[PDB]
Amino acid sequence: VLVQDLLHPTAASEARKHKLKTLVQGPRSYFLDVKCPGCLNITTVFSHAQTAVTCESCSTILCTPTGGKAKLSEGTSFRRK
Amino acid sequence: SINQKLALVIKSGKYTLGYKSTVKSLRQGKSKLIIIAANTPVLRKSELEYYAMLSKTKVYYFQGGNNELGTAVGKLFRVGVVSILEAGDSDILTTLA
Amino acid sequence: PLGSVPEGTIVSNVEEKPGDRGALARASGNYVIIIGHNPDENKTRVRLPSGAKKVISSDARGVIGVIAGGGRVDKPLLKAGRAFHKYRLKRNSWPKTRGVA
Amino acid sequence: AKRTKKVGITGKYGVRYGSSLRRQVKKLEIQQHARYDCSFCGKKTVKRGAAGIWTCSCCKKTVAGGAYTVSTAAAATVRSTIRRLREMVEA
Amino acid sequence: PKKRASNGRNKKGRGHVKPVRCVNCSKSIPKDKAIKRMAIRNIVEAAAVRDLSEASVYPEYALPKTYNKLHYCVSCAIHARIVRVRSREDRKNRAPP
Amino acid sequence: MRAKWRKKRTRRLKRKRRKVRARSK
Amino acid sequence: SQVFGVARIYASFNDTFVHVTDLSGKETIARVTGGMKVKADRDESSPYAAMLAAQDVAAKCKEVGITAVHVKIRATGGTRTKTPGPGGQAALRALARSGLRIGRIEDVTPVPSDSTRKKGGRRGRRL
Amino acid sequence: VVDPFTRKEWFDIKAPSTFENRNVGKTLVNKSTGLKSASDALKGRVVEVCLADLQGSEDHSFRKIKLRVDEVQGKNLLTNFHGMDFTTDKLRSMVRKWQTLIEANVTVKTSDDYVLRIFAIAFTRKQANQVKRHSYAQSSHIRAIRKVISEILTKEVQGSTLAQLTSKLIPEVINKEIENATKDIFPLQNIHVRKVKLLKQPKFDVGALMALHG
RNA sequence: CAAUUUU
RNA sequence: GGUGAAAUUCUUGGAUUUAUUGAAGACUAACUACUGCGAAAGCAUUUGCCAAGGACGUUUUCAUUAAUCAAGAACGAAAGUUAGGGGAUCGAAGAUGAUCAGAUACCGUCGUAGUCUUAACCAUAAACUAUGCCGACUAGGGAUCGGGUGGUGUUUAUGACCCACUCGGCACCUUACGAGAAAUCAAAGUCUUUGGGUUCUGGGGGGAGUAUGGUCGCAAGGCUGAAACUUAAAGGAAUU
Ligand SMILES: [Zn+2]
Ligand SMILES: [Zn+2]
Ligand SMILES: [Zn+2]
Repeated sequence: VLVQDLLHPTAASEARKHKLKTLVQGPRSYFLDVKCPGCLNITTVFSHAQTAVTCESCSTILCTPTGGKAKLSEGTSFRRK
Repeated sequence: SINQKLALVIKSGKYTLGYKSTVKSLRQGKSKLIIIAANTPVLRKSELEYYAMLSKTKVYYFQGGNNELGTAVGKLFRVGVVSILEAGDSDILTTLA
Repeated sequence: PLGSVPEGTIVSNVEEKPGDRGALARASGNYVIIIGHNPDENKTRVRLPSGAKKVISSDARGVIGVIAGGGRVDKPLLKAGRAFHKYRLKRNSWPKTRGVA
Repeated sequence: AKRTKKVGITGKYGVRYGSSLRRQVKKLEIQQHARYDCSFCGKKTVKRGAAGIWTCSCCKKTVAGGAYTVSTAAAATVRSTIRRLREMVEA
Repeated sequence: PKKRASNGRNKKGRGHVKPVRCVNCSKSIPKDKAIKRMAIRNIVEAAAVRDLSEASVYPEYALPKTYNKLHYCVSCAIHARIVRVRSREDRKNRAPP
Repeated sequence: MRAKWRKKRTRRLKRKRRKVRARSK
Repeated sequence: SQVFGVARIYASFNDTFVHVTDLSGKETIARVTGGMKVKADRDESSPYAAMLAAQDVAAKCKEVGITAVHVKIRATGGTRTKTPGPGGQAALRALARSGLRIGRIEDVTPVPSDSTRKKGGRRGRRL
Repeated sequence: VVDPFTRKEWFDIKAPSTFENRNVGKTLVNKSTGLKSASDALKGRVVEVCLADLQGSEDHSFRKIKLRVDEVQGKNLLTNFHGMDFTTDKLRSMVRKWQTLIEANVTVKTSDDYVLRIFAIAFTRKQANQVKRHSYAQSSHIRAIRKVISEILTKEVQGSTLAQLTSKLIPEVINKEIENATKDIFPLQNIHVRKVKLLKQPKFDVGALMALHG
């Protein structure tokens, strides 16, 4: 306060200000490279959820929708996408 | 309930309204789950249930009124009896069984 | 019969004594409660639509439900005409002149 | 147009019988002339013929109901206040 | 002037709450408003409870307790409930003593 | 007095005057 | 190994009212008021008028068989003061001395699920 | 005048048999001479009695009972059960502030031909390590645990004629399983039932009563 | 418990 | 009973109290909070249906569609009106015992209209947070409701709770930074260093929300609304 730097902020301070009240606007979601244990290929899934995603052969579950981010529900895979 | 579930059928699956095109469509067994209103008269309700007893088809006693069922199938209109004769993209077969 | 009905109900067209064939609360839109019931001393206690208490026999029958046609008297007779015509099927009781005349 | 503003059905009496006594008919006179939702055939064709009778036009079943309307305020709380009471002789 | 910060009692962002009834003066007051007083420990007290156990069979081990939850008004709280100090800085305390 | 019981004296003198204006037309 | 009773001690303000009933709850034995004893009309709510009122209820109970009681205090009840008046604590000790036996003091004051407005009005009784 | 406390005479009270000793009360009615022979003409009284004397374990001090006279045999009798209720001080002691009271009102028609209206109470406790003194519910946990506390007392049907209900309400085995059905939300509080009042006495039950004798 | 006036 | 004290008022025909069944209408306890929803009224028994909404999330879409609004409308506690159902409890008028020098008041026992519910009306109140609506800045704190993120957390495999956040909501303390006549205020600040946008209202007190005209109402009345004339004080906030 009374003198600061607004151009080299604390890089660990985006927990401390909102996703939409920071200097350069930036989202916080990402993408989930998930896989079904019954099947062979990879798909990407938004980290938050909406309509429930599918698979090619045993098209049951890769993520579930709720009020926050999704849940994969069988431990498979996430690098980053 | 099932007011949303009829609406899933009428845009997608073949169905016949009324009373005479659900008795003609029942002499081959080609109709499934005749939905019946409540105050439809017991002269015909107790003996199209009797046809359903021989055709081995389900009956749902839709406990809404007579003119209530016309709104449920969307019609600007007063229906009494529907007859879903195919359910090609539906889920009504086992959830009312 | 009143011995066959649970108390607190709304009986109608009750008799006064069994076999008398209709006695009590027959007019347009009136009805009787049964207040209590006495198994010793075979008897029921109704209250008839005057609001007076009454003990009567527990085999006096009665149909259940207010007699249809309730609420005639909201409508004013509104003229001499349809006051003449409600009486001239019943009896000569009209027009009554005042005794001071 | 609106041929009369506030008198409604009871403009056939003209200038007589009063003000607060005609409108005591007017909130009743329309109630006996209307069409009621016939709960048996399923249509709106209930009309009176007398003090109490309410015939239907299709399937012709006469509900012996209220004197001026179909069901009274009394009979509103009568078939309910034995439906309250009919289960007591059962359970 | 305006002598109370919360001018009404505990009625902020709500509007008009409910009435509830007093004890002695028997008048209605808003439920959030006036007075709630409870401080009791045991009520059947030393009028020989020590000589009530030998005035009893099955010496009963509890000597049971009553509970009420009463609401005074304010104009009987001044006549009954001891206040003893209300200056213009001790309108702000929050303690039971 | 209050401001409620001259607000009662005025609206119940007005019933006296709006009928004496209908006696003399 | 002795006979129980039921006391039903009523104690409003402006009167105290002590008796004893049977253990079946129906047969009533010797109702005693405060207003019968004194002739002052204000001592109906006095402790000392309620003191010996348990004695004439005790020797009435001890001469008919009754030895022990299941005593129950009772306030005004309903929508009234709901606390006992003056003569409550003056009376329960007053029969404890008299060769009686006590088990399971209760309280039988019924409070409502709040309803049915009481007296005074809206602005209530004025001092 | 004629002192009517001396032509009555003393009588006994006996209780049913899913209990220990049944020397419960000692009443007195009249002498049953004609002009109102009071032999089978008392017939309608009830007895409000505690559970300390009746089970011996005085730590069931509250949860009172009411017991109802049916018929008489020779200055003795046998009675039948008439609903378990709580007391006007525990349920006034129990409701502390900063918590939430729940309820469950399920009119259960029995296996036999009664109906009885069991109730229930509940509160929520400080799951300690607390810092938050309110300890409320979401008020959709109130709706949630009511959907199972109004169902776990509906396996009363298919069995448990009221003596077996008395063998199920007295040992508090039904207060156990609320903890073992609210592990969804909430392990433990003093989950009681507080009342059961019955409405539909069918008969006299001539041959279903005197088997409860000893 | 009840209390009126002081040009 | 009944109050300070008593008296009207029921009662040995059985009152008061006691237990048992019942009815009927009214209300929703204790839980209940410096807490929730609603546009303001208002809103606390569950259960089921009907539609609707606030917040929080999203790397979904549309591209300025927006703020406040003359005219005109929707909703609008209590009392009141019409016509019915019901009128248990309380209870304007009314009777009637106290009280008084005076009491058709306070105090006391009863009691009508009403309190409730249907179909319409009425459209005002301390409808108060007496301190418009939208937009942005300016000190710190601590606690709570709802939503979301991370903890190598505790407890019983989620759930509940603990810890650090952050969005929105009801508020609360501290200090005067600022402001004001002062009370006090994180808005009543960013104003004589005078301008973000935009509705409504006021000009000394009375006369007076009256008269008159219009207009709505079934009516009580509501909205619009003056003046002749008469006075130097009404008035606010704190000190003795
Ligand atoms: Zn799949
Ligand atoms: Zn018809
Ligand atoms: Zn008050």
